[PDB]
Amino acid sequence: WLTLVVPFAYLGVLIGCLATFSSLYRRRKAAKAASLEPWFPPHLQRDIYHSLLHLDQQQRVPETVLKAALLRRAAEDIKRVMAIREQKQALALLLQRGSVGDELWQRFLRAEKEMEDEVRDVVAEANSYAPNWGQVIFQSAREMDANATYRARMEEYQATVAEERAWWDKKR
Amino acid sequence: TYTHYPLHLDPSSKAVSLATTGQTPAQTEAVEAELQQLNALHRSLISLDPPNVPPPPLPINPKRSAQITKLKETANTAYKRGNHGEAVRLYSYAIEMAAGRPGWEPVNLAREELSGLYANRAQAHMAQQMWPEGWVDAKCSVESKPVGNAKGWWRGGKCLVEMGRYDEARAWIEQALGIESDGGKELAALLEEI
Amino acid sequence: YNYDENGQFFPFFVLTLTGLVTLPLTYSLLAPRIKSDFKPQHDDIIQNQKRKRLRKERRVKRAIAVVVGWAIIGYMVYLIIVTRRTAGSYSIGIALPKLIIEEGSGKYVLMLYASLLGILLPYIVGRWWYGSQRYTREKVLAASAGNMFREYEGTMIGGPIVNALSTGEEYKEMLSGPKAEEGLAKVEKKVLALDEKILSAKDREVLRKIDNPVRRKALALLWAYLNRIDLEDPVLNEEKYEAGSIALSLTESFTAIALAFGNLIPIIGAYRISQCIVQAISPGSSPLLQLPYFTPKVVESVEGADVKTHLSVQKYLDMPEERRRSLTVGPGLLTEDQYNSAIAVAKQLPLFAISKAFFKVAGERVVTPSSLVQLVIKGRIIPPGRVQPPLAHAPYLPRDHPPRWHIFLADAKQGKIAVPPFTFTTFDKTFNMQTLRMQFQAPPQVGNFSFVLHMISDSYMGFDVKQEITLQVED
Amino acid sequence: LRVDPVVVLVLSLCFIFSVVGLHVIAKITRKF
Amino acid sequence: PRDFLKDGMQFIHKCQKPDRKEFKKVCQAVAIGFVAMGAIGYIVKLVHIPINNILVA
Amino acid sequence: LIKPFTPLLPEVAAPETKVPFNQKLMWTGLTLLIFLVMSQMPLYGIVSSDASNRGTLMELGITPIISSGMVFQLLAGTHVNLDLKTDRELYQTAQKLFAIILSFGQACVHVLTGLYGQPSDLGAGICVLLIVQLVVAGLVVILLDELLQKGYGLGSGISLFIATNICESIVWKAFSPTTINTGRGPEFEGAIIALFHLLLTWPDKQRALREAFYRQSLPNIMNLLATLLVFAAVIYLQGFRVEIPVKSARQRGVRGSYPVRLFYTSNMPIMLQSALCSNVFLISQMLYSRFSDNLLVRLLGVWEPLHAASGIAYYMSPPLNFKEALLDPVHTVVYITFMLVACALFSKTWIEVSGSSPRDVAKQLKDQGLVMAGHREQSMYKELKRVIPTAAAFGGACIGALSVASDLLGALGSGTGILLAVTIIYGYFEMAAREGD
Amino acid sequence: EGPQWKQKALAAAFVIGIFAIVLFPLWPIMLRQGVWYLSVGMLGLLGLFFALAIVRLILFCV
Repeated sequence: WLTLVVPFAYLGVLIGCLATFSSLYRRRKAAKAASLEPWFPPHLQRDIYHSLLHLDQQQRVPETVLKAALLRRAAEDIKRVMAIREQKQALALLLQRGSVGDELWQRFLRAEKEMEDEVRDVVAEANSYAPNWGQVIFQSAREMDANATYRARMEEYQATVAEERAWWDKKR
Repeated sequence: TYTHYPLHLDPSSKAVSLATTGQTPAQTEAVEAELQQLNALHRSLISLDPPNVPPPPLPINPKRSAQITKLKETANTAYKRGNHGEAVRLYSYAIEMAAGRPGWEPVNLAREELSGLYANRAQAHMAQQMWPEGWVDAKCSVESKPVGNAKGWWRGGKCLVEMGRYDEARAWIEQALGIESDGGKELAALLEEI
Repeated sequence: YNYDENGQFFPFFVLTLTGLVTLPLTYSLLAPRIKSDFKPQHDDIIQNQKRKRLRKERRVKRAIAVVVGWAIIGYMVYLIIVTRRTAGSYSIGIALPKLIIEEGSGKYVLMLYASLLGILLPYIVGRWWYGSQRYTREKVLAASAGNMFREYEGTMIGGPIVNALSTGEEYKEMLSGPKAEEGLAKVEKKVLALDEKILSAKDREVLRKIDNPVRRKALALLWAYLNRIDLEDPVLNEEKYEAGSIALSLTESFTAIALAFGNLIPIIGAYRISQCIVQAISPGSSPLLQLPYFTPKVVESVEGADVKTHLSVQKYLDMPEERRRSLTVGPGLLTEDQYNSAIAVAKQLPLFAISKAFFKVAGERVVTPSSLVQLVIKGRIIPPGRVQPPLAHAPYLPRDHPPRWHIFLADAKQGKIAVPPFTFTTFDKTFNMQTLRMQFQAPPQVGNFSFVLHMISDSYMGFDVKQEITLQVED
Repeated sequence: LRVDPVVVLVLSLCFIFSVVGLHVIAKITRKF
Repeated sequence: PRDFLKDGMQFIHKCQKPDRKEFKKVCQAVAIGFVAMGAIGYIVKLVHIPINNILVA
Repeated sequence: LIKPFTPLLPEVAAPETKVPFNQKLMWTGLTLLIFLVMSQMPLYGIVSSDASNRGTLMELGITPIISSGMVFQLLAGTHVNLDLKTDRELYQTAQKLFAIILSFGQACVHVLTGLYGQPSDLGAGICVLLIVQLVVAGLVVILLDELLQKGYGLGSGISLFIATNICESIVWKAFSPTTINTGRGPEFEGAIIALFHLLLTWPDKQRALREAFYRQSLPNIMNLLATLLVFAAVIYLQGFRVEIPVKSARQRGVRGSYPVRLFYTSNMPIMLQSALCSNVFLISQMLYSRFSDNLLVRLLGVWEPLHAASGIAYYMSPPLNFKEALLDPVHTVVYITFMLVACALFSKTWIEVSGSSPRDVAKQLKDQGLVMAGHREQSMYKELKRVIPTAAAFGGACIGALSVASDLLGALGSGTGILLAVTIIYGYFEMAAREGD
Repeated sequence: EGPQWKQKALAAAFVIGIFAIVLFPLWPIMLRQGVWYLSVGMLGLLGLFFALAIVRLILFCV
């Protein structure tokens, strides 16, 4: 009964070619999508926090240092999410004009997803650290960030008084 | 998925320190400054209270604000007395004390306080004929709070029109009018005499 | 079927088809300028770059096709002239030779067709697709625009714009190989040393921090071009004047991007940096170097010793006959004829001067909210002291730029922009009274508010009219 | 179920190639 | 009847007619599209005739 | 009721972003080439030890898709009333399911009843190859139709296929390279090829040209020039429009214009008339082929070569050429009258079901806010109802007259194909001008 | 759940019915003559309706 298995073999090899090509193309597209470089430079405070936890697990560091590290990490994360929320509208408005390719949009979506996952992980860790310490960390972080950037701006504007005094003494 | 950074805790001080080599001077100084600021925050939190948790920003401890207002009132009385040296000295002291406000607390209160103190010190410097210092103090004050700070814009424009650079004064008073009333009338009168 | 090969009909067929396909293919092979008497240094290099900018052969693409077509035509007409001497029922045949149906060349032609369909079509399709997806609307690599998008900041003007602009992608193709190591040391030393502290405040840190030699070489060359540094070698000057045009195109793209953001300081800085690039003066220096013979030595003496302001062209030309005793004595300054030519070319610069900028709606007098209201702005063009405008002066770049005008309007309360700009490059011909129009839909409200419009002009520096207009809505 | 357009195009091309390969292999086996 | 012809002529005389430039442009575009499609199909058929004959044997 | 079948039927994902114009044109130009390659490939199994859409993997071709579309449009007209997305999804799933079922059944009946290799002679393990090839072709066609419809293409698949088939038939009739040896030396079927051959290889040049122009046996030059002239005339005529002024009432000041072309409900009446005459011809032929021994059937239609004559279908049959027309004057008179009346009434009837009635357009303009810019309080409905029906009933008669004149003059191919190709390419150009470049 | 099974069975019956009626040209010759007679009767009814419509139109015209 070969006259019937020959067309059956034809169907088998056809569906097998379909399946293997689908798998190969899916794998290649996933690898090319994963080949996209990260959006923003590598986070630093997370590395410090993880290395501090590793040092604590090795031995005896007071947990107050860990709380300070988590506060700084939350401040960094809130600055990052403020930046991405500022950039989202401009990117969406610019994508229609065609001045930006789709790779940037894909990188932006992946970065937004990663940032959401990271902010969820850090707020869960914060909740695990202290009793009902979940949503106040972000208020503390935004206030710290605002006060820090304001103090930096004030110091920068203040530091340039010597040149002005010298110029005035010269013109006088 | 974390980049490992070998640290070393300092006993009896609880101040972390980067161990011997990020194998890169830029990364080295970056993480050095980062650990410095982290130790600073740790000192602040350990000086806060035995509970290391930072309090929420809803309530405001009024003792520091009361001290600032008291120092400002005494400095203002000393300035109105006639002296200006100790006046601006106490002004700068109150400015530093208000800048000593920690970061986790709200920023609007400290911003308004620094605006008022910088405007007062700029007025005092103008009384002292210190035109560049008064102008930069007025610029800092108006940078703190740009809305409703008509006195700051007026003092800045006056310092400018006094020390020259008439176009700078023109642009300054133009932005002032764009932001904007006795203050608006005074700004218009100052612009007319330019 | 029976492919006929005795009566020789396929010669006639291929002859008429090749003639029809090669007859039209043969045709494939078959405003003013301003008056100046100045020639900058290294004129040969910039003129060579200008001539190299535009080039198009458009002959090799069709020359081989037309010659093989005419060769086929000749061979077929020869075959016809040779074979014509020898040259109750229903059948159909094809006018094609018998060699194709023969079993000898059968497998060969089948494999040829298979290889063609399987190789030549998908490869060329993918190549065309990637080539089409490479470029963007603003004539720049999408990777370059994407990289420059991230470097955007909330408020940056002047200095940091050059740094955020130097991260282009054309420099990768332009400085491939040892071109970076050939120049980097010398150009970096020259830029870092000879430039004053006023023209470089803290960007030295950003210049030193970057490690990629391509980007650092590109940025050093850009800062050397924007200052007219004339670094000493006969090889780097061409790369410098090319990086100039590259930076101009990138500046157009960055202006588009910043306008896509929506802000006032980034846009007002991008326009200024475009002016500085197309005029070749450092951003922030005295806008008096637009004249041909002026050097930093004479501008450090005409506007006084030192001042935080800069004498624009208007205030300079509006002075009495005292500037002659100020800069024409020439101990190290200009001469008589040079100064005369400088004034002669300064007396022909565009300078818009608005006189009436009022709103108006089409159909009625009082403008109603949420309606299409068009603003009319009419002002005459006076030099200090559809018709095409004269080309820009632009003596320090290969390409010639038609002076455009970006007109827009924003507000100061919220500090953002209101209506996107409406550019144009022509007027409707001191001179007569021109006119310019623009339309936009007013916001639906009842309260009347005020706006400020900007007559910001690219291709020149020092011509910026800022007038405020108050909108009205009554209903 | 959702698929990509390039997958469909490659599938159609492979289908054409399969048909022509069937034809040519039948012609080859016929000659033997 | 006859009123229909009068109404049609009135509608035609009231209708506006295309000028020479836009007519030339649209004619060129349509002719380009039509000729491109026809040439593609024709070359496909003429190429596949001998291949079809050799495959079918 | 087709809820469980939704996850089974595969599809292509929608375009994530707004596809540009160049990539869309590339998709269209590749899909058309794939379709042509599919339509010009021989089938397997036709050789059994003893090609124009006969063994070209397109025996079912486009017929199942268009048939399902027509029957579902008729069902929707007979009544999916609510316009939510769920109704559209159910409609598309039903469309695809009915399409695949009809294609499979058509392939099975075609391979079984005959017209190809017989089951007894061929075998029991060979016909399944034909069935699989046909159903794979049908599935690929129904999937590329959706690929072009989802948004990656600029138009519809079926319309593009019809246009390219018509243009291909025209170009082939123009430059045919096949010869026909009917005696007195072979001749080329191609028009220009024959005009060159007879001119060159014959001594009597004058008689050669005279018989090359008026050949009347194979496609000649004069009818080609007539087709070109009809094409130019219909292109020039398509651009008619009555720009009626209109100014908005919500956003005061903005002006505009509402176009109402002379070819209102374009190429709809000619398509309806073609379908009607094709159906009545099929019915008359099938009835005469069996029940010829009758009186009213003989009065309906008599067929003789293949061509109907002496019957109702004879009057319905279009005239062959100018002589075939002038021989029977009353036949041409009644044919002209029937064609004009049918086109006019088909336009006036379709204008209602299409939704472009004066009442509907007036309601749409009232809802959108557009108001007539009349002299003093003009009512939009009055002028709209005074203009629109006349325009429709005149455009119908005009397109019918153009089609009948093209058929009588003897243009290359039937006038319906010319009109369809022209209007499809015109719509393509219109949307391309609407979009950038 | 039972309503879903009933709807699925109804859909299966509908699809098998349409798959059977599309294969009607392969009739087993048992019910072909009856279907032809029914089609002829339907055509006669349609012709009678069209004739009645034409007569009504001619009467309303007069």
